Amino acid sequence: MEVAMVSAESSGCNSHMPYGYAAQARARERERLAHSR
Repeated sequence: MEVAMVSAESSGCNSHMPYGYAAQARARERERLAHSR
């Protein structure tokens, strides 16, 4: 089971980052822990 961590810092212009960028940091960071290749 994972810890209950809720967060939503975005209600105007906080997620101004281009779509896909918020999914490249964790996608590349997950390789350091799930390094299977």
